[PDB]
Amino acid sequence: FPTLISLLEVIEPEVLYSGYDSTLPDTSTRLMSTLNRLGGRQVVSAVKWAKALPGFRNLHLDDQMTLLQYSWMSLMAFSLGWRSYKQSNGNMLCFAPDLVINEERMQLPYMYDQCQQMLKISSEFVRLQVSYDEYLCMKVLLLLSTVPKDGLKSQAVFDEIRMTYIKELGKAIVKREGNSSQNWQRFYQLTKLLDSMHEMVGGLLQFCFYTFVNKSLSVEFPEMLAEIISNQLPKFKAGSVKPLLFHQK
Amino acid sequence: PSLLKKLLLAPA
Ligand SMILES: CC1=N[C@]2(C(=O)CO)[C@@H](C[C@H]3[C@@H]4CCC5=CC(=O)C=C[C@]5(C)[C@H]4[C@@H](O)C[C@@]32C)O1
Repeated sequence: FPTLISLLEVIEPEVLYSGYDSTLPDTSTRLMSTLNRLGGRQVVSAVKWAKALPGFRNLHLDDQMTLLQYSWMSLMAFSLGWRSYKQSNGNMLCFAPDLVINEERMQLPYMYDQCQQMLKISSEFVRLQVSYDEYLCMKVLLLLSTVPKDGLKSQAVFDEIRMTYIKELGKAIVKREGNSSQNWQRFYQLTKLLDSMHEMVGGLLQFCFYTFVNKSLSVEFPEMLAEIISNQLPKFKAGSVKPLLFHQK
Repeated sequence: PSLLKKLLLAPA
């Protein structure tokens, strides 16, 4: 019988190439615009992933939109963290197979602090030695971990799917090779990591919001990403969104 | 009418 984890492995999108043009000198504006073009295409792939994620399309369409609009940066930063862990052990930001940013290439204006925060996310995978199946279950949980304070249109469906994936993360921990001796400690550590992602991504989001609204910086955004940010930004800045935390703050 | 809604509604 096929398992839900086996399905998460099969539906995970292939890694995209950027098409970065190395012939021009790096500038913060050009690099950020290139990263946003790659990000918009990664978000398209993440939407197709969510459509294929078992249970997700049973949500009301407005809730599917809300969850993707609220969680997109968490999903992208978590996956960047994973690729940087697998490909460089957290030493370089592995945005794409043709766009790998090492510590020297990140000393451009504005870039350094944001890039260090993205490396911090990847360092958590190193510290915890996260398995691929644990990563896949946690990534689903990030899609399901930011909601309106006023609730969702299909709340009972949402509560059921979120509980299903919480159980799946448990299964991924139990199926790591070793014994059951450390399974509660592991679940505690990975849910502490999930809770920490809200803060770790929050600064990335504030930076993205500033580069989006301040047109004088000349950072380009592709169309679907601009639409998503335009909807997400006012809700986040007004304090109308809440993270679903596993632990007391 | 948003691009995200069109993609969510489109056949896979
Ligand atoms: C230095 C920096 N540029 C950002 C901007 O605000 C530029 O306007 C912010 C966080 C970045 C995103 C981080 C997550 C990510 C992973 C990927 O592999 C592909 C692209 C994204 C989704 C990034 C890009 O859009 C660019 C950013 C929004 O920090």
